Amino acid sequence: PVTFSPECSKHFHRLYYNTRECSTPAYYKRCARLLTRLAVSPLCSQTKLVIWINGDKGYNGLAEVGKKFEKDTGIKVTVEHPDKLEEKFPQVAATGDGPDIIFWAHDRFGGYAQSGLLAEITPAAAFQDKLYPFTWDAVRYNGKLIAYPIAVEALSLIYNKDLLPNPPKTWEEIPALDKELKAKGKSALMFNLQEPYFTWPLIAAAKAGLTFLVDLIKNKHMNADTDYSIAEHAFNHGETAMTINGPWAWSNIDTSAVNYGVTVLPTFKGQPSKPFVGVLSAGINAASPNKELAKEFLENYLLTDEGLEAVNKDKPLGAVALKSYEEELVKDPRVAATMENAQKGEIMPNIPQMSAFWYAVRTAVINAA
Ligand SMILES: OC[C@H]1O[C@H](O[C@H]2[C@H](O)[C@@H](O)[C@@H](O)O[C@@H]2CO)[C@H](O)[C@@H](O)[C@@H]1O
Repeated sequence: PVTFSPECSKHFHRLYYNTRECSTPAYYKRCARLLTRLAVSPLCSQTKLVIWINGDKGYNGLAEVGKKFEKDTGIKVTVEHPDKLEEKFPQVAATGDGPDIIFWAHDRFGGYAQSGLLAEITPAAAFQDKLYPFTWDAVRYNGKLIAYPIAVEALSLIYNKDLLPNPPKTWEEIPALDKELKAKGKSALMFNLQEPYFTWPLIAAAKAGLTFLVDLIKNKHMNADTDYSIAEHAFNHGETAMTINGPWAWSNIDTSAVNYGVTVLPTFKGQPSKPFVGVLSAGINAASPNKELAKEFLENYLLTDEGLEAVNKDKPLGAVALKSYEEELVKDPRVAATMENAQKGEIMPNIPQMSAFWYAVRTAVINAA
């Protein structure tokens, strides 16, 4: 099954009947030239959906869903994961270089929608009843829905059970636990310091929290240069007892054979760690020629139990926004911890200046080194 745009036939029949060069035998060579150029042009290629998703999510699982959508409709589906896609998209979507569907945490999506780059989505009232209502409220900008909520991500504390059978309950006791582990050739805690998404849970429980984090670097309990790749390698080789990450990382820990748990983030000054909750969402490019087709792949293929499961087997989503699948998924204790850290945190805003917010928080952490 291969589906083409209806305009390709229209252009092709108009090219034959309406052309003087196709009417008389003297000009049949021009007629063939013109028919050949149209035949190879993009308009007469098979209709495709391009999807952008971050390279740490289950794009391989998402693509199997796309191959089923192609088995049922002939609309090819191409999933890509270009780097820094949340910054390539606004530079590229007005022209014809953007995807038909973009996946990102709901917070970048306000800047896009204010710039007119996302189409307003049209779910039925019945379809919306299948998702948790606080997730629709996150993908709403100026009273308009601008994306489909996929998953609810929050950071969790992840600990190696062989090195720390009981994870700490407070941040303030991590120095003491580090001194013990360092004697065993280990360390207590590594996590990505280069992304403010990861430090904010501690800053938000602002002056004293960033201080404690700085006093952790200064007392040699952590390294200022530790980024995502450095922390995951240390944890997945059992060189550190705790890390801070989200559900996407569970896949790589299963293969390393670390006996790991997932639990609430430790408290600071007696209060819960308040991390930023992002709703992973699918937005439809306002420059897409197949907006309606993108609505059907998302409402009828992805956002069903089977579709979310095919993504989740690749890289776990954590807690999904679809109620039917979250009542099952939440029996898993890892997802329960994620839902606990989401409860005790705050959902991030989707203002257009959010990007500048993040720049400020990133730069304040780095320069505090
Ligand atoms: O670095 C700040 C960052 O925070 C959030 O991004 C997260 C994202 O939600 C997760 O999917 C993870 O995979 O990537 C980021 C952390 O490295 C915001 O959504 C994003 O706008 C912001 O840049």
